[PDB]
Amino acid sequence: CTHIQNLQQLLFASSTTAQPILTPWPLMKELDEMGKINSKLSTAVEEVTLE
Amino acid sequence: YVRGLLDEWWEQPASTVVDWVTVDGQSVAAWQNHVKQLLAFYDKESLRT
Repeated sequence: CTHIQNLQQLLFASSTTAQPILTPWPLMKELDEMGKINSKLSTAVEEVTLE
Repeated sequence: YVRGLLDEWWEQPASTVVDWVTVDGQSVAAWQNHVKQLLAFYDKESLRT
């Protein structure tokens, strides 16, 4: 009884906002912007070396 | 110190950094006149001599 309601709205917040939020709510900028420079602009890093 | 904000974009998107390696070379184009002299000024003697 407790879980099913919990699983839907509160533990949902404790799941959907847990693995990408609970530890990483300030690490989303360390998740996406990290991929912006070192994964998306990763090939663009060779640009300075290539040119 | 917002002045150097573009300098961080001069790290990974560093097309600008390698772009101006010629303008300082252009800044010494007057010094390159001697480099110009070894070939162009050798044509000066073609009609001088």
